[PDB]
Amino acid sequence: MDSEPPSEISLKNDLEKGDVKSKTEALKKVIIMILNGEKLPGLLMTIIRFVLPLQDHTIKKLLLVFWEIVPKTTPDGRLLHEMILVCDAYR
Amino acid sequence: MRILMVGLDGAGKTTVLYKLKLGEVITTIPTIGFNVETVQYKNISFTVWDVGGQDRIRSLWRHYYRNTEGVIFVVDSNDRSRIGEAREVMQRMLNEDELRNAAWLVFANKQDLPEAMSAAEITEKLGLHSIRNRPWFIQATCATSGEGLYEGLEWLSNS
Repeated sequence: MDSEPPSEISLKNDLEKGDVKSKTEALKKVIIMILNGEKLPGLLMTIIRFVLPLQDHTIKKLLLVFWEIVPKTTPDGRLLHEMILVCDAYR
Repeated sequence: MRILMVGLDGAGKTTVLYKLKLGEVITTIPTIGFNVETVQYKNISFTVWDVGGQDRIRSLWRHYYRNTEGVIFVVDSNDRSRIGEAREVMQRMLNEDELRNAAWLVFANKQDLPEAMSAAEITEKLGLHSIRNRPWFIQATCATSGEGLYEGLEWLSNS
């Protein structure tokens, strides 16, 4: 997904699927559309839900990636708190 | 079947989960995070998300709401100071659109303790009678003995 700004409905579906690869790919697809500068908050609860505690680095690294380029803007699955869904289980 | 089990810290959520999964009473630590496990009961495989109840984590439950078929809300029946707080958490949880049709099962837990509030008492304090929009049930439990646990899984499976 080079740059496709309407694809956020499919990404939500792909983000949790019971297959780790699909989830990684989805979250990756979100990153590439934001970096170009395209739509991203719809997904947030889905994105945040699988990855949170785990020591399994790749999804964690992917989520960690998305928190330095848009964390502030996206708020469906995060909202505003001191120990946000950016860092609460990332302790 | 997808299940979300929450409640305040120390209610007994992880004790419940691992009693169900291992038939064992484990020595818990506060859960900073979740535990997720699959349990077989009578041809149903329940995937239970036990999400820690301390404040930081409490702020995160909303990410586990979506796709939830049923909600286990664990209450420490012996703690009277925090029952109002439980009531407050649970009431706005009931207002959550992703939790809209999910089956609501309250566990009044630590029923084994001498001064534990009764399930009826808890039902009045949590305002359970006022839920008309979906299925609810309250069950007295003791997670250490295992009492009431499978009666819960039973009720849940009949959603």
